Amino acid sequence: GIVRSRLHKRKITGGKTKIHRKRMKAELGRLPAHTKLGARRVSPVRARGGNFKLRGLRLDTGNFAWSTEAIAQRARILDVVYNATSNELVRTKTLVKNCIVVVDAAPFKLWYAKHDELKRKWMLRRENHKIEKAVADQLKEGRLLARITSRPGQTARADGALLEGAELQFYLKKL
Amino acid sequence: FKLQGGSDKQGFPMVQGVMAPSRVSLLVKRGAVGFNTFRGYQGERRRKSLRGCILASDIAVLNVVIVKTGEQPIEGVTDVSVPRRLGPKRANKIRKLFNL
Amino acid sequence: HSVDLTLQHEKAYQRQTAVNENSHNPNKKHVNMSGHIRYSKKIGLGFKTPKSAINGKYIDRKCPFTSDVSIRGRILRGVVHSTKMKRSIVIRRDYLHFIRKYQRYQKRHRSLTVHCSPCFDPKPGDEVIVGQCRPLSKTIRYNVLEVV
Amino acid sequence: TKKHLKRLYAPKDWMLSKLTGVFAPRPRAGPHKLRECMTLMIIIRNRLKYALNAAEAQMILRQGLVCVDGKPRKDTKYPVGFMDVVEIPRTGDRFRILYDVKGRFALVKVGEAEGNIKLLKVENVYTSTGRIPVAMTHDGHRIRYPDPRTHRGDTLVYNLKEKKVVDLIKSSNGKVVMVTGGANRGRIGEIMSIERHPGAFDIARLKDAAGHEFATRASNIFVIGKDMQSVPVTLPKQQGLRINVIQEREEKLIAAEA
RNA sequence: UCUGCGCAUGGCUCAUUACAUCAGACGUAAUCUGCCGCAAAAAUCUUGCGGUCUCCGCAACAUUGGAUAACUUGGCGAAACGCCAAGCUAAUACAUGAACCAACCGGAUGUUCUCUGUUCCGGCGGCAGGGCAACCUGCUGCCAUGGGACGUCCAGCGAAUGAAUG
RNA sequence: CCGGCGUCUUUUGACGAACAACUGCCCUAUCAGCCAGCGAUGGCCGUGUAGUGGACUGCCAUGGCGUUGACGGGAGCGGGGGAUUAGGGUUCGAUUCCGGAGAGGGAGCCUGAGAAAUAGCUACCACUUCUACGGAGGGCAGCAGGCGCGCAAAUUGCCCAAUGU
Repeated sequence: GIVRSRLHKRKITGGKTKIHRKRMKAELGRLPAHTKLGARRVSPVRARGGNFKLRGLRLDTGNFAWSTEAIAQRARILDVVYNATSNELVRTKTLVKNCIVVVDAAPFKLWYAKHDELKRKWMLRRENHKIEKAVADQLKEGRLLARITSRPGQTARADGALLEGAELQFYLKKL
Repeated sequence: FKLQGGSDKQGFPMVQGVMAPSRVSLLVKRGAVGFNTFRGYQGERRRKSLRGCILASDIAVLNVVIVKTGEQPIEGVTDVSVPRRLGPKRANKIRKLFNL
Repeated sequence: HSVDLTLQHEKAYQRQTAVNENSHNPNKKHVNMSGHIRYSKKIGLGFKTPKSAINGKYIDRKCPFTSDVSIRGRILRGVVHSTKMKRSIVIRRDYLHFIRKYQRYQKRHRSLTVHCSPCFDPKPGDEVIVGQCRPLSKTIRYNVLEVV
Repeated sequence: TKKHLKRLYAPKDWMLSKLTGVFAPRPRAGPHKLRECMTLMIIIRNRLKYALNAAEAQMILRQGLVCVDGKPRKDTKYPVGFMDVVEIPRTGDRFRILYDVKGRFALVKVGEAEGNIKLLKVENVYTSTGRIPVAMTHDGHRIRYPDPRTHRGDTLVYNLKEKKVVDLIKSSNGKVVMVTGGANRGRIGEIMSIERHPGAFDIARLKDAAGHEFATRASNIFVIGKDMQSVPVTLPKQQGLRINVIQEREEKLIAAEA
């Protein structure tokens, strides 16, 4: 019996309310999902429409996206580094939305080759474009800093984005 | 022979999975072997009492099945054959039977 | 670009959800006089946005002027009582009441705890007009539209 | 979830008694609401009197002898709202239900042509997969929608055996209206000025033959035609005129002599 | 007896209970929703025949698959809306699975060939001499606005994340 | 060749559900300070849920309410309405309709579109039944009918014909 209500709480006036009712299934919490690094496990439950959702446990694999190149490609989450909710979550290698983590880098490096007849395209696309120097050093070395933007306790997948100038400098300076 | 289990002197059945020579208590779903399907409503389970896998002197009956067949006939079960109650009804089956 | 230190003070990074700040070579215009990219939102009900909000620096996910908070129902007035807290101001109202037996009037107050965007900075005793919203905090159910 | 309706929680417009059972039929979800409609068994029994009691009703209905909108309806209960057409072959009767003065449901009788004609308002207009435009009304969707696209609150003309859509009519000044809801319904009028109040209920101002003008809201308005010679459908003996309480009373007296 | 639907409604009672309940007036762009109304749906290499090398040739209206109750046989228990072993057989239960017929629209591409470069200054190089492959020299091919055909991979509804339109 | 049924998936209406609060309501000051260790008011990133939210975790601020009666206590299910009445009022509303809550006292849970369901399940406490003592059960504030209690309240009938599900 986990509940979500204001009934158990105090008033604004510092008083205390008295009940006349039990508790419902309308109000309902369930115990946190903690989603780590490791082979995919899933723990499906059912909601109040008859619609399943997928509590994720242990996700080592990801999907991550450039902004500005308008692509997404896979990668493998390697290590967790910074989390702003707690340092608890860091050390346990758990994954929450807006957590900062490390990725394989490979598929991005690959794709940026391509940015016969093809030989003209590799000029035209590479024209009117530069890549950040911030981004560069990382991408080369074979590891990147990326950010998961999915909630990976209620979809059982991690998805993310990738960090360019502004965001990136704000994170690096913590580390 | 092989073993399959049977009953206690109180008529409480034996369970494969439980290990003990003794009676215990467990929740039992509709489809399970201590609570019948048609008793209770859907989703229902009850607390029952039932006997472990290991045999002891407390057994009142036990059931088993011929596997390997020896010398002297066991009377009226290896000397009597009883046919199937009903034939197949399903199309494809009737063909697979006669091999036609 | 490089990052502020007066719009950043938090462990996590402060940004708008709506629009792409990572931007870059900017594809436009979406942006505000002219300046780095920013999201701003024209709410109706006959209210017209601040100049300030559009051109602002600030990062707020609770104002209707740069976030997806929608103002819908009841529309109220009142004055200001106390500027305390961070973005959360406190409204007083005053109004009368009538008892049929006596045939005379009577005075009463209520009070409310409302949200104030950092776009405004109204002082105690100023009038205000506010709007209905979905719960943004335990007490808070309204958000400022317009100051007087 | 509620499966039972009672006689004192049911509308006055059905004209059931306090006495004679404590229960009334609850019509299902359907083309129309619970707070305005007339359910099937209520029509048949209490009006047309081809059933004297409950058993009688279903002994008609369940054999598929009663058809609203060209589709036979087995069910005992099933609502039938404003601007539908009920056709029962066996008799040779046809009804087009409507409202009438004193706010109360009425029954017209129509011939061949208008047993296939109907009207539909527009509640909302929205877009679906493949960029296919859609409308929504009281009864049903139906798809795209030219006759020439336009806009909400307007009124169409719908044919039931197949779609032949004659044109449509819009909400604009000098047109004609019949009303629903609001304790002002069962009347007919023109359209003078429409006030628009943003975020809030929108108020209309109307008129009718030989003055005595009035007002209502704008979601109680249902268009009919451009003019009162331009109507697609037939109307009751009263033309949607209220006349004064004293006038009515007096007249009923004088004619009672027989 | 299996299957599908319903028993969360109706009945009965006021014990708790004052930003609590409730009435009048509003809101959900913060949400779910079986039965009912109306309306939609162009995804998927399946089956039979013949041979066999696993994979092919030849056809076209899919002759799909595996189980379990009632029943019978042994029964157990003092009782119990308590129960067990074995043998039988069904589906709108449960589990599979459908080519051509059958459309419109877009992406990414081949060291594919042919209209072609009208086209050089640079690029991509390809080679030898010095070659430390820094580069200098000499030699050499193609490209520097393009479009036609042929071939390959991807494309439906719904859901997640990131760009763009609104 | 033609027709009537049935079902999977998608979309949105009304049959519903859940959540939020602008205004209002008995008596008491021999109840004047009430709210943060154990969330009190707000802020930031998260978590959870059908979804919004101190609903909850971590971190950071010091606020919130009140003599225009807070907090505490006493009486009480709320409303439509009833009785009395020139008028102003006083008083009652358990009880036919509408809303809420409950099913010996507490808690936890399954199934399902919807329940914290009790003529569903699990455990404890109080009470209680049958037994071959090895065990297995019960819940009338549903209709009749008892027992106790109190100044005080009906048949252990007939029927689905009517009115509904």
